[PDB]
This record gives sequence, C-alpha cells and structure tokens, in this order.
Amino acid sequence: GRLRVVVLGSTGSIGTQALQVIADNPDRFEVVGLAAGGAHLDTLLRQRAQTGVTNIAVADEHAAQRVGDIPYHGSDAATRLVEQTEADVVLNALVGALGLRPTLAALKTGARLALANKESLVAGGSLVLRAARPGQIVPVDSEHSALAQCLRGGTPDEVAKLVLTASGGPFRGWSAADLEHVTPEQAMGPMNTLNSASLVNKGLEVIETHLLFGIPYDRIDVVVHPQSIIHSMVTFIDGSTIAQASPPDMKLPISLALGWPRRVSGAAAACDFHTASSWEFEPLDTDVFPAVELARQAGVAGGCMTAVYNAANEEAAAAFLAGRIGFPAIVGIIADVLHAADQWAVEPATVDDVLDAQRWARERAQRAVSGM
Amino acid sequence: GRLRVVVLGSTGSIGTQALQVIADNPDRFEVVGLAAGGAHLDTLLRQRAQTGVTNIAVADEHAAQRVGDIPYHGSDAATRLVEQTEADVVLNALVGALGLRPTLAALKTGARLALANKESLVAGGSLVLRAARPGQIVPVDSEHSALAQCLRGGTPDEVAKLVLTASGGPFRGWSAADLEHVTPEQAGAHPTWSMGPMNTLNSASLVNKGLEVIETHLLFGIPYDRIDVVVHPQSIIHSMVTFIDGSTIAQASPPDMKLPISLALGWPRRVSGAAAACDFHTASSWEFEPLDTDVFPAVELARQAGVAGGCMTAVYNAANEEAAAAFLAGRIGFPAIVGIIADVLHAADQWAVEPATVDDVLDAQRWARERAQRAVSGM
Ligand SMILES: [Mn+2]
Ligand SMILES: [Mn+2]
Repeated sequence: GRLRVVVLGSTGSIGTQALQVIADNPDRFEVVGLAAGGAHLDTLLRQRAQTGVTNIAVADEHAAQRVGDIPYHGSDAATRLVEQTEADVVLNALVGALGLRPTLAALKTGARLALANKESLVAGGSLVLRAARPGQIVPVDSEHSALAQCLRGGTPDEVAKLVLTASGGPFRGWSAADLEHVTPEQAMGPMNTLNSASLVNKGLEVIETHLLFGIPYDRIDVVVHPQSIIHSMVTFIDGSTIAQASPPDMKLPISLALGWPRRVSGAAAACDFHTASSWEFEPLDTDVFPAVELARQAGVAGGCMTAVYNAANEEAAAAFLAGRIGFPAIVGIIADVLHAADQWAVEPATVDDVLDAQRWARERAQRAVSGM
Repeated sequence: GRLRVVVLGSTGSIGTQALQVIADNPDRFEVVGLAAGGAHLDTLLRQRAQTGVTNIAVADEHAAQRVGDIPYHGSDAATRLVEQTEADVVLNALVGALGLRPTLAALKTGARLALANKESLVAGGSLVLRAARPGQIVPVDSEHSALAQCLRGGTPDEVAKLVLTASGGPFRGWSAADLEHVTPEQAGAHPTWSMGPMNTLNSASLVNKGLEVIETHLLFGIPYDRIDVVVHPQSIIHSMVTFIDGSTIAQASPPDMKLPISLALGWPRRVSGAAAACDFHTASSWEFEPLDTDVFPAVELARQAGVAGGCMTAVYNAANEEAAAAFLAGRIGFPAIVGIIADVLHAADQWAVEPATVDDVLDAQRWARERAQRAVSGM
C-alpha cells in the first residue's frame, strides 16, 4: 500500500530531491504524476524514463510540442493533471503565485498537500484554508516542518509563542547605506536566493506560519540564526522551548511531508555531536530589514492583502534582477503598494478575487518602478 | 483537576521548590503528606504549620523525640506514610538509600511517581523497573525531563539516539596533567546551605553524567550504545532526541529546576508560568563540544556497569561515593576517583546477578564500599 505521489515542479531542486526520497523508499512511495515548466526538458525526459511515469504536465506549449506524447500542456496543465490523477499526496513545488490553482485543485481532491510553494498559501489565504480539512496541508518549508514537529511537545492550549529562525541572508549586519550598493550577483533559484537576502522570504514565512497553525501574528517571533541548524522552535506556557535541529538538507522536511505522520528512515544526516559546533542567535534588525514587519501588517489586514504583499514583491524583485531598481527599492515598493491597497482587505470568495488583487498589485508595483 | 501530592524529602532543594510550585498553583495541586529525614526537623514543623498538613513522617526516631504528634516516625516512616496515604502523585526527593523502599511502596499504590531520588534507579535497577508500569515513573531531573519532552517528537520505533547534555563541570577542557592538581575546593567542596559536596563533585568528575546515562537507559529503554553525551557549557539545551530520519528535537530553557519539577508533578500537563522562557532579544550562543573520554572516562565506565546489569550499577555508585569521600578527605587525588571505580567494577562480576530484594542491592553496595576502601588504603 504505497502512497501515490504527484510531483509538481519536478525538475527543480525540491522536485528532484523528492524523487530521490521516493526512489530510496519504494515500499512507502510511488510517483504517479509529474509537472514541469518546460525549461529543463533533459531532466524531465530522464524522470519519465526512470519513474516510468508518462502522466506529465508541461506548462510551455512549445516545450510540450518539442517533447511529445505530453497529455497535459499549456498554462492550466498542472491544475488539470491534479484534477484528473488519483493520488494520496500532491507535492506542490511550483514557483511563485502561479502555484495557486494547482494548490486549490489538490486540496479539492482530498489528497495531502505537501506544500513547498508557500506563495499559493500566502496569496490564497482564507480561500485556500476553506478548501482544506484540518492537517491536509503539510509544510515542506524547513521552518514550518520544524514548527509542526515541535508542536508535538504540548497541546494547542499550551502554546505561548512560535519562534521562526532566519538565516539573516548574505547581508546580515549590513547598514541601510551598505544595502544601496547591493548587486543582483551578490543577491536554489534566483527568487529563493533573493527573497532570502531581502528578508521577504521570512515575511512570507511569517504569513505561512499564521495560516498553517492559526497562531496570532503577535505570537510569531523571528530570530536570526546564521548557522541554520535550528530550523524553528515552539515556546510553551511553562517556559519550556522545543526546537528542531538538523544539518541543512531539504530531504528531511520533504520526506516528513510526503509520509506524515511517519518519519522516513535515513532521509537525512543527523547533527553530529562528536564534533564542536556553535548555534548563535541574534535579534533581527527591523529598521534595516522591515520586510517581516510589512508582512505582519499585510497579514493582520488579511483578506487579499497577503496576495498583494507577495505580488508586489514578485514585480519589484524582477525589476531588481533586471538591473532596473536598487536593492532597498524592493521593500520600498512593497510598502508603497500596501499603503495604497485599501480595498484588498476583503476576504476572497473565489480564485478570481485573489487574481484581481494580484493584477492590481502588479500594476501598482510597476507604477512604483516607473516613478524611480 | 486537583492532584493530591505526597512530598518525600520535603526539606531538601527539590522538595522545597516543589512546595513553591504547589503553593503557586493551588487549583492544580494539593499537598497531602510530607516526609523528611529529621536533620531539618524545624523546617518540617514550619511546613506543617504553613500547609496545615499534619500527615507527616520523620525517619530519625531520635529526632522525632522532639515532637509529640508525628503520626509516622522511625526507620520506615516514609514508606508507611506512602502506604497509608491516598494520593495521585508521590514526589520522591529523598536522598540516597532511604529513597528505595518508598519508591517501591509508591509504585505499589498505583500513584504516579515523580522521581528525583537517583538511588532508586541506579541501585534499585530491575527491582524498581519490574515494579513500575509504563508511564508510572516521571523523571524530575532536567536532562531526563528534557528527554521525556523530546520523545513526543515521534513514536518509540522512530528513536535513533538519546543525547544528554553535560555542563562539562569546572574542569571542562582540562588535560589529564591539569586534573592531577585538582583540590576539593576547586572541585566545588564549599559547604553550601542546601546541598552536600557530592553534587558538585560528581558534576566535576562526570560521574553525575554517568549516573544520568544509567537512569536514561532504565527510564527510556534505549541501549547504551545509542545514549550519547555532549558537552554544552551554557546548560540551556537540557537534552535532545535524534530520530531515524535525521531530525533532532531539543528542549531548551534558562536553568531553573522549577520547570522539570512542575512538569513531573503535573505530567502530562504543563504548568503555566513555571519558569522563564528563552529570550532572544539579546544575542547569545549555544555551544557544543565532544567529551574527551580518555580524560573523562566516568561515562564510559557507567555504560560498562549498565551493560553488565544486575547490581553492577549499584556497585558503580557505591564505589564512587567511597572514592569521592577519600578525595574530599585528601586521601587520594582527583584522577583516582574514577580509577578506583574502575578497579572495583572490574572485580565485581559476582554482582551481575539481578537483585531479588532490597537487601541484595544493599549487599552489593556494602561489598563495593569495602572494595573501594581497600583500593584507597592499599590493603
Ligand atoms: Mn524556509
Ligand atoms: Mn542533571
């Protein structure tokens, strides 16, 4: 009785690592579907050959044509694959807010959603939550996987605080003036790396924490931990903190999300306490790095505001990577877009509501770029 | 609901802190019995006056002579109190040998045993385990309390390693040559108001950690080859569990025994506001380093004793007590403490037999003490 797994974004870092965990664990997992964008066809063809899975979605029509025998092709390909494939688990490792429809489709099938695409939850907000049963979304994000594990340390009424760790990025300790000169070269993928550096990733993760676990924003702490060995912690009402620790390796949270609640033997190397190490903690410099506070503000506003936060980032980040704006302008644009986003506090009733909010935010972010 | 608590060893560090937790949480706990040895009779009488608990026991019959209205007095006073008192939880914070019989009596009543007394497991071993039912014993000490919490991170089948943290003591990082020079004062022989010199000394020699490793094996049923020790000077991480997938779950808090005491009393329910939580507003670091087992072999020796089983861990502990006594008195050097334990253990194979009675345990200790005395004197 193997779990049938659909892997969305199969050719990316998380996707390939997931396929490796599945290949190492044939008694527990079986691949039944693959989805890819179409930029890494070499990898996709190998994946088809090795897994024997022809049930494949390709987003780019030209790429799907170039390949051949692809049953699902076009922008809605991944969504239709999910809708029409019998599965126990959908791993959503697509990139960006475009993971939204496949996330909704997955939840509506009743399968466990192993979520790597944090953007679909951040953007979807209550719309995504209303489609899910309790515990149906299982995080692949390292911090949230850690939180889920640490929450086993007590009952829900015993939780005082959730403590999200953050690497601090390559610019930890830098001044506001220092960040002016940051180049795209200095800052997994281009977006994952950049969002880490700008602290917008951590803002997205704070929102993700609130939505997954239902804890109020004022009880979600962020601490900088440069070693990235402690992946997050939960503080309980008696003063006890339970923390999860492991050498960085996404195969650990991937494996746990795929097989929840059961741990997968040998998924990753454990901390080695026969060698010296230091786990350091320091407060986030919120003045220099206000992305987390902006996320909290968007989160408290709720409705479609978190979709706005993410959409504004996607556009500003693209502008930065293209050499059009400076590094500090990323969070500057997000703030400008949010201040103008009055009407988006309304709760999304349909996917179209979220899409409307994102459309508006993308336009407004472009407006903000044009004024620079 | 309100748990009825018997506090054995009410005048010690653990007992008094427990009473503070109980005083601060009257909706959760009520004291229904108090027992003490007698050396601190005045404290016990004040506790009777303060709590209104008249159900009290004094072990020292000679000390009991000073009061006309103690219901339980004499050698087995604490045991008799436990046997005759309706309670939900028995906190056993008695010191040494006087803790073993009360542990067995507590287990027989069907009450939860919040266990601080080390003798009960280290010496009692299979006697205590055979009398206990799953989950009946809840550990009071910080490392074991941490382990119990971290074990919530998976099923028993998912456990790979139990990892105990150790402070490293005052001689953390010292060479073998350095340790030759250690004086009792350096090893922490100061006449502290609450504790004797054995606690600090056992920390310094790593014998305390050895004892904790033995207790870990007995409490949690993990083999010795899967119980690790790491030195962590800050004592913020109190212990950890590594699971089969590579995940480690750790318990962290500023040092404060009220946390593990509160949890042992209220298990499985946490006690709101028991202790302060880790505060990350100021930069800090948690450091880990391996123990040099060549310089500090006490833990390895404990594993040897534990694997041998039977009364061998009783022998380990009793040899330590005698050797540690010789060191504090200036009869041997610091490095000779573990040397003597080793020498006694290697001659002790007759004690690998499982104890049938308390007297079997006491006989093993007697033999070990005498053997250690011979080693010290050279006779
Ligand atoms: Mn993350
Ligand atoms: Mn301890």
